[PDB]
Amino acid sequence: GRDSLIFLVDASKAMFESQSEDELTPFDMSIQCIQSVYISKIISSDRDLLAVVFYGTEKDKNSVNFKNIYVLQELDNPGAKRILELDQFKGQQGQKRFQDMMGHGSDYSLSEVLWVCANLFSDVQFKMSHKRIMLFTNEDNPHGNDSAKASRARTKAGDLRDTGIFLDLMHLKKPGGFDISLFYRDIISIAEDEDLRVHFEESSKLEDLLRKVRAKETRKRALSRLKLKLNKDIVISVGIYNLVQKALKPPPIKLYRETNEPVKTKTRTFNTSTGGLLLPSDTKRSQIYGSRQIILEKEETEELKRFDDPGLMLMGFKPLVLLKKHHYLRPSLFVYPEESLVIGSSTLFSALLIKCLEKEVAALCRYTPRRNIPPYFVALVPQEEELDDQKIQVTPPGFQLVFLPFADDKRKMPFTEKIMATPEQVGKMKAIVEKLRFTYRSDSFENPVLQQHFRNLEALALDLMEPEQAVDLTLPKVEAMNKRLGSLVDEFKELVYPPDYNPEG
Amino acid sequence: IHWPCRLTIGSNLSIRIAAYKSILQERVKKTWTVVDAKTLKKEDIQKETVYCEVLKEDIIQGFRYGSDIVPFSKVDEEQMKYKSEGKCFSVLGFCKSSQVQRRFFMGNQVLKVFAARDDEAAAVALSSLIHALDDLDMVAIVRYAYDKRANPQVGV
Amino acid sequence: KISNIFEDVEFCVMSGTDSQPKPDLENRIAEFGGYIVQNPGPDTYCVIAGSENIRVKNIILSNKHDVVKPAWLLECFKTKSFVPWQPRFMIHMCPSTKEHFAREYDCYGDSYFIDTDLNQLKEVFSGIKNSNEQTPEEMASLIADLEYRYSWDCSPLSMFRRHTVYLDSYAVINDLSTKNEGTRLAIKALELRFHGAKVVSCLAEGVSHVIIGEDHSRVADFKAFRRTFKRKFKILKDKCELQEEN
Amino acid sequence: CPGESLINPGFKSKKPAGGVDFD
DNA sequence: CATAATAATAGTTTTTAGTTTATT
DNA sequence: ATAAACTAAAAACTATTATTATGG
Repeated sequence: GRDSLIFLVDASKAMFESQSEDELTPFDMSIQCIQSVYISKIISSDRDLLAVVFYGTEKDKNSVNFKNIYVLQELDNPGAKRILELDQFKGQQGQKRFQDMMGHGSDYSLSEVLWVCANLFSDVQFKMSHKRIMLFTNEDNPHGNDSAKASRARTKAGDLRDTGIFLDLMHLKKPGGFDISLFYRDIISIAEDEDLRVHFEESSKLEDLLRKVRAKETRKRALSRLKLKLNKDIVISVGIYNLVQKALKPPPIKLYRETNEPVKTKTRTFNTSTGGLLLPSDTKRSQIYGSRQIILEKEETEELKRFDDPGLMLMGFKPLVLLKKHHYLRPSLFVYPEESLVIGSSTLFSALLIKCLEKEVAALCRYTPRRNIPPYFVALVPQEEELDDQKIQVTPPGFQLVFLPFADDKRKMPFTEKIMATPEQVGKMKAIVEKLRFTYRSDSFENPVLQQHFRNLEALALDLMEPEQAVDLTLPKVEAMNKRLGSLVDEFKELVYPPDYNPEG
Repeated sequence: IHWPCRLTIGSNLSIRIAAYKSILQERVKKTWTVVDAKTLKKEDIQKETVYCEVLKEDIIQGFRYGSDIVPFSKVDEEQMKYKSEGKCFSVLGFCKSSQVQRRFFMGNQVLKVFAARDDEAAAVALSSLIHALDDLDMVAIVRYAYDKRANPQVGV
Repeated sequence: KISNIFEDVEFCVMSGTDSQPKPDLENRIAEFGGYIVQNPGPDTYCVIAGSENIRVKNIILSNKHDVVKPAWLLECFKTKSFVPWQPRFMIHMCPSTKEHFAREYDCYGDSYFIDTDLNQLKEVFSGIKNSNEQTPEEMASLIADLEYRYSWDCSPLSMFRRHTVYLDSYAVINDLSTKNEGTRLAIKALELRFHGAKVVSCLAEGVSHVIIGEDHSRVADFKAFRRTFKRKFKILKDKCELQEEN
Repeated sequence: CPGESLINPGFKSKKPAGGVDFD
């Protein structure tokens, strides 16, 4: 399903007071957090729905007509209109604009607000993979005053937990600190509770909430529910995944000049010689070799592309040592057993994984993705299950399908004669590399092209005056490298390059 | 082609190099010709993209921003496009050879890198670096940019 | 329509919410029959510039549009007559608009045909860059020449800041370094830069005006260096602290 | 939940991008 | 040759292989 | 001779609808 997240924000003057006016009020900074969340969701999940409500405010807005409870936006895909609506209250005097058009001061029932957000959840006609609600305050004293309403509120919250709603609470700015557990000590749905101090901290996890992460993060689904055939009949359902996948820009949309309507496009194939109109059955494909213009149908081409049925044809076992690094064709894929169609597939898969790990060999297999495709030989490397220090499976157990190139996949290169160098120069390079050595992490970079693309997208979506500029991590720290090295490069250059070498020419 | 370039380490190093496609995807350079089934003529065939009806001068390109649609002219995108530099191939850093896994091998081709054609000192520097990296179990992180319109790349 | 003047000209109202909310401006344009387009067409003569956006910058870079402030178009509205384009709401303009303003004005809003007033002169001047960087004497001579050619010497300020007056601001003249308290030499120097007579307290020949200063004890010096001078001292009287330039 | 992006439930925590860090 | 029926079909999104157009 | 996009993405997750095994 999707994710249901509702940002629940008080309006009872508990967000307008500030420790100092140089620091953001508990209100406006929450607005910035929510807007950042909207942006991140736009980047990540279009199909999710998010809502924002206000309670304790003087007026109200909700179908249940529960007073002092005003929904600002309902469970919907994020929209720039919503974000700018928040922005009009974001920052200084944005809370003043709020007071002017919205106001606050009244009390509420947390039972009542829980009822309202439960109504919001019942409203959506779409399946939610998660039931998240986000509460913004620094204070639990309103219902910390009366025990009856507090008991009713906690009973309602337990009920909503029974419904599967996961309540989460944030530490908000307060001069007297959050001072937790005045009401909220066990009224929080938590999978791992570790907060019991007064927590004068003005934040709990607001840093990443404000952090603009740029990723799509599509939900997991197998790239192919293929069948692994050992010989012809020992077949198991197997799941194939692109454990990594080069992301690309969203395609452009054809819009009108004045109304920006998505333009319905149609490319008819027609006889220009007679001005008539053609049909798919009315044309024939051709390729001319030498004096012969060979004419075919496209279909005939498709069936001459038919070699093997979709599946896996095990071709044998080759030791992992027999693999050349430069023999790479296209990014590898992950292999996982599936019991959906073949039961016992996972037991056999585990047996094979352990055995290939022992004997240190790869199962070379003839692979056909789907019909009308020439099967390819691919090496399946037994991929272990790797768990981090947190025992989180960082590398799943399975197999690594690497594509084995064919004879033509290479290209003849105008090689050059082999030339050696002095071992002193080798030591110079070793020392220089040691100077410029750096620890590698998988997520160490982003595509600056796509980054600035999203930056521009956000700017126009927010109709900004000027876009934020994406930083290019891929740009080297030339000054830092010169600082690290010194004249080692000059020494090696004199060791190698005579004092007439043209750097480029 | 010959792709002459410079391996750039900091600013103090610049070595003329020749890196070509070693392993790559294959496909014929001659594609089909959809001709008529009756006169076997392609010139009689014709496609006609039609926008509704309007011409190509009534249309712009747009982009779906979440729930919202954004007008975005191609001139504006080119102006705001992050533009890198062409034929610049600099080194980004040095990380352990064990740190990297072939599971993250991107692209569809394998590029073998030589030094400049007939540059003895370039070959000497290349061999010295090769031996150093080999003895150190060492792999080099580099930024690849083919031309001005090329996207910058991070590769091993 | 009501004012068909705005019809037949395509307007890219990309931001109007600067004076009126942009939809309201679109309503006014439509009621006047103007063509509203959300993207700048080739026939979009002018673009209404409300709030500032990157799209504004693109429009500026793309020399195809006329940057129109909403206030100027509000003038066109409330007048019920289409105001001609002018360079005080206009930021980025087509070359046709460039030559249009070079014709109707001197590109500053100062016309070549229709006379000036206080307001347009002030606006043209302020639009011209702030211009005070040269030496005081070069511009002093320029002011003097303009006053001679234009009969502008009639200013009450015309006798202590630009040309031909001599004084004693130093205990010894030809000695530009001596300074003694007990008089208003500083005040005399501060005055010598106001009305239009040159700051001179050195032995000079071509100087025509010699004036006894507020340091009247240097009448000895005034007369001693008067022998080196070719001009005599007058009985002294802007023009009345201790002065005779008449 | 530990090791999970609370922004994207069912998705692991997203580290800051970071860059080259010489050793 | 009738009727509380029932369920095997289908139709939405992803992500491969077709291709321009400069690019040397 | 094409290193950006060439051009349309072959594919399941997760949700429904007409079948009839039959009810009579």
